Amino acid sequence: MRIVAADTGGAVLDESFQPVGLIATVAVLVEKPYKTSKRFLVKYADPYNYDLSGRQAIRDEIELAIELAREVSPDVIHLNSTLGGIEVRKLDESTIDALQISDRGKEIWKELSKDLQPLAKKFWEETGIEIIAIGKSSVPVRIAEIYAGIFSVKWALDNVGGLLVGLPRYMEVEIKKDKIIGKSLDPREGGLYGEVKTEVPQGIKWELYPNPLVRRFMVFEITSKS
Amino acid sequence: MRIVAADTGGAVLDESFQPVGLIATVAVLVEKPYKTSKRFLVKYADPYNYDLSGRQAIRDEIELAIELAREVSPDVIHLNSTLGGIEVRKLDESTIDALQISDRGKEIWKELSKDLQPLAKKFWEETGIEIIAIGKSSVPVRIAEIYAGIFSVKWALDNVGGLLVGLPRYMEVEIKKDKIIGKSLDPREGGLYGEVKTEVPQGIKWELYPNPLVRRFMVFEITSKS
Amino acid sequence: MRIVAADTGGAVLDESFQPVGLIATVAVLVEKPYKTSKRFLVKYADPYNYDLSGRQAIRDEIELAIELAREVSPDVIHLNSTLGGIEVRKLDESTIDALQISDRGKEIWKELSKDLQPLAKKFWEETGIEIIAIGKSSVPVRIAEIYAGIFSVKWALDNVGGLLVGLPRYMEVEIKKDKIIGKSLDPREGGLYGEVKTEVPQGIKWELYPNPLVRRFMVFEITS
DNA sequence: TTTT
DNA sequence: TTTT
DNA sequence: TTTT
Repeated sequence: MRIVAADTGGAVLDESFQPVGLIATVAVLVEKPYKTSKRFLVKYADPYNYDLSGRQAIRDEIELAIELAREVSPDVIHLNSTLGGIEVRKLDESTIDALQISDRGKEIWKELSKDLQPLAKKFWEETGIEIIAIGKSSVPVRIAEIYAGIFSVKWALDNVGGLLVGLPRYMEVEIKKDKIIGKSLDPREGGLYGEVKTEVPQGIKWELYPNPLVRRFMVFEITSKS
Repeated sequence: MRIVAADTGGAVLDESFQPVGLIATVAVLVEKPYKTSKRFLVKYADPYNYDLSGRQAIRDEIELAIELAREVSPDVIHLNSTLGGIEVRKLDESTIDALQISDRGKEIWKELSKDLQPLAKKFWEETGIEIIAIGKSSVPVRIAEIYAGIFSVKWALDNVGGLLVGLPRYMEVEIKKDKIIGKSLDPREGGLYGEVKTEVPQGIKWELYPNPLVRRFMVFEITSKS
Repeated sequence: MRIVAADTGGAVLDESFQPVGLIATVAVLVEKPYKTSKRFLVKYADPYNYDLSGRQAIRDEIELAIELAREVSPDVIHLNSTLGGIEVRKLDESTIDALQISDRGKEIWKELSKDLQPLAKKFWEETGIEIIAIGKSSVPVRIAEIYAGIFSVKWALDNVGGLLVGLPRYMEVEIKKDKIIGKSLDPREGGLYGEVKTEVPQGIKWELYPNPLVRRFMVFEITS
């Protein structure tokens, strides 16, 4: 099985650990043994002019996934929204009401459907490939999320007198001479990881430590030696 | 405390990782320090003629648990159903409605009650030993579940041009020359593990990796060198 | 950021692993990198005269947290009750009704408000420091909980002819010549730990193993 | 409720 | 629904 | 709500 998935993750945090905006949207291609990805795309947001409320994220995700899908022709696309695995081309007012989610989630996806359902329909007509709202259950979505963490640190390294990056849930990053490695901290997930090439700038220090206000999320902090 | 528990787990998967049927029912005796089992029984189902909505699993579990219990005389039997630790001999329509569970769970256990409650009642009359629906809270149940994973791999090795075994949640297996070792991947459980003696066949290769559609579940895949 | 948090944890168990009463209330000061605490207070309960439904735990916690806060002057106090981070001084029946919690949770905090809300307002007036009900979301709270586990084992060491201590969720303890080290068993938490100096008595054996009735909780057993 |  |  |  070959799967393309996408996710947005990583946030700039202020000094009191409040998120300012998100950083990276990533689409990944995942193949057996489903532990990493060797082919991926990234789109960076502007975290300082980001609306957390919101929903530019899912639109960017489905677009980027389709873009990667046109190149690598996967069996299926996984979208990071836990709706029970329903096909996005089948999302109308009727099927959304039947979904087992909150009344808030329903009214929101009714709004999203107006743009996303035609998009998925067209792509399915072209290829037969479904875009499914699978979310939390998907390992490829989790690998995308890890890559969003990695690319968030890459963005931070490239844009830093100091920066705080809130990583996606329970993952760590490690800096090497010419690359950034990201790993899940949850061994129950079976060793999920990512690796991205980058030049590491000089004159800066970094630290990885727990977000004190959001348990199981780590902060990657960059400081200038200046 | 000496505990007999049982669980059914391990599934044959098709190539799209969809479960076909379950494989192993195991009953274990668990004693201090409650990390493994040295005395256990196994019953193999036919996964290609299995009704996944048949719920033959729990009936198989309580029978196998009672069978082992008669041999080792434990203090209590743990059944894998998270009902708050209620005694099975006390399960009637009255007590089931009072349970803090789903309405589907309630209707499932009203039917199950018809056979299981008399079974538990007789066993208690005979021995004084309760059968409790403790489920997720039980460490002996989790050890039973880990052994079901191991015996499923043993079954796979003994019955394979290729097989996909879907393991119980977040556990790994290790193949040695004359045995299979199973371990929880969750260190929060405090190091739960099992070990089963077996002959490992020639002319086959294997791999353990994440199920891409079900996060925190692993797949054990066997392939012929063919 | 400098944070004071508190928690009650650790229980005496009987031979069938049923909890009898809680042992330790701990308040900690937590600073960057937010993995441990070097400054903390402990208050021991009487586990053999404890009402597990009494909710003395939360009253003891806010008292001890405030006590430590007066000394180390933190930015904020974290209380171990998952109410969304609401300020305790802002807790009246009106704001409690709006809380996204169970009807039982609401009626418990209806009761608690009578004493704790004036206390928080009083403390805020004196220092400007908020007491927030953040609970599960807080790392300092988890560090307090780990310390409650450590102090429960110290209590076990100080009172042992034999004892079963049920530790807080998924943590381990290790006994060294002159100290007890406690660690989260969950690597997702990113390496939370604590360490307490104590004199370890002679003539004792101890063992740590899973509570067979409560998955992901460990038992500390000590014998003479 | 259980199951991957 | 998603986000730290 | 919290506790093993």
